[PDB]
Amino acid sequence: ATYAQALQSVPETQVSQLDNGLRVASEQSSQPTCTVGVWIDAGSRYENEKNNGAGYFVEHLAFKGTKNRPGSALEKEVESMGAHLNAYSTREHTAYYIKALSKDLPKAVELLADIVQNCSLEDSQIEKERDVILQELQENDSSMRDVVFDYLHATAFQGTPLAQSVEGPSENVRKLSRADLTEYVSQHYKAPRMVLAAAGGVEHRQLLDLAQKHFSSLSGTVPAFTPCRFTGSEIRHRDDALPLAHVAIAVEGPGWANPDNVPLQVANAIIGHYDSTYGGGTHMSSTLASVAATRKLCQSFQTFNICYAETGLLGAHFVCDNMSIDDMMFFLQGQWMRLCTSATESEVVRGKNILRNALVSHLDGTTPVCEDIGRSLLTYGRRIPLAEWESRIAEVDASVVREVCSKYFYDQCPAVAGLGPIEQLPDYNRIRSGMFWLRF
Amino acid sequence: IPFHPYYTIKDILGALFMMLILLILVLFSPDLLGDPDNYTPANPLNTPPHIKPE
Repeated sequence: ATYAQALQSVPETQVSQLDNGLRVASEQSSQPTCTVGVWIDAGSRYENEKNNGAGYFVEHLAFKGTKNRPGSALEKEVESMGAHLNAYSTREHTAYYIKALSKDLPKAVELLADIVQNCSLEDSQIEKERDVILQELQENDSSMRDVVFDYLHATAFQGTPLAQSVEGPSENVRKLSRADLTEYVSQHYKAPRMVLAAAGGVEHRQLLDLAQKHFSSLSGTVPAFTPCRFTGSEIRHRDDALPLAHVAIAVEGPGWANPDNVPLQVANAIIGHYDSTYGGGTHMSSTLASVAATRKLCQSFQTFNICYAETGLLGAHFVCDNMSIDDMMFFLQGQWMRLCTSATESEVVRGKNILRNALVSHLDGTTPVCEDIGRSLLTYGRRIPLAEWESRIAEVDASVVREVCSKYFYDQCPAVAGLGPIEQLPDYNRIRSGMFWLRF
Repeated sequence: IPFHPYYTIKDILGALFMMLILLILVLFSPDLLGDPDNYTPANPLNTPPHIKPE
């Protein structure tokens, strides 16, 4: 039991492929509980200006009713056997997964096969779901973090489908005829862009049998996204009545490919995260976190590595009062250039340990394992074993971190998104000038 | 807007234009505005034709 032995003791995720193109994957270890989910390659990145929000509407109507199971009866079958049904639709992925018992796996697939292929799309359900979506859009408007992230996506991927929000504009939600939903399901829920992931106590042979028996009727054997562009800009929503000032600044990072993710994820791990309710505070290793805790300069800050296929957003999002935005910008940018110019070996080792803990802690529990299987099959084209992750972490050193940070951070036009009392946010010229160090 | 990122280089351009005019005056028409009568020793025995300031 020396980590490496444990890493090679993790059961592998066998992958099979039906004729239709559905990629079936399973990982049985011990558990009597399982998480089985269909991952679609659909999302807001694929919808055009008129179809924006169609994926959200389809996800909303997926569980309400099907063809074989009329309406609420579906929920009954989920509740009667104790299964928990859930769905999430990010910008480039969609997923419907149920957590059930190992015994209920033959049924677990069937309900899923009902949801993805033959939904109901009942007109009255659409009519009520329209109001539901409008109110949910209001709730998300109240969500200041989500609003800031959507603003960042809008101002970074300007003029591209990536800038489109997942929920879509409120004007679109009104029209959204049933024909549009049917067309979107037809040309975005095809078999090749499906991964049937199943974690927990599922046998891959049994999964293959059920998938073949329940998914063969799907389309067997074209807009396939386009490389988006980065437009370094900023959107400032000066709303002084808001209590805090949410700010997010990001740069063009790597994609799902481009192994530079591994070093950069280390560098972000060096910056770390911290909010008001934390532990050591001033004693934290991160210089930014220590300074913020010492001077009470923040109520929160986080480092994000949002990475899509062709590109992605790599940066930091912080929540602070109106009188600390400028100092925060200075300290965050200074930490970025400190990593770019002189990373040091000890900091890189700390980041490597933190990132090692991240993957293993995340890959705990049936649902996160199934989600990782689906996301890895869709994005990377394979489920990357934890041993390969360990090797990639090991290959990262101070020089590699310095080089990759200089490639992605040093002298780059950033995309900024502020919201709240953000009048003290430094002007974009000042922010960009902070992205190059005269001393170096 | 903050003063440093913008109103430094604008003032730099203004000062450069002012230098353009000033060295034009110095290097091409040095004694343009100045009266030629200054280039004469101050003799208190002779009133100049016209006594005028700058």
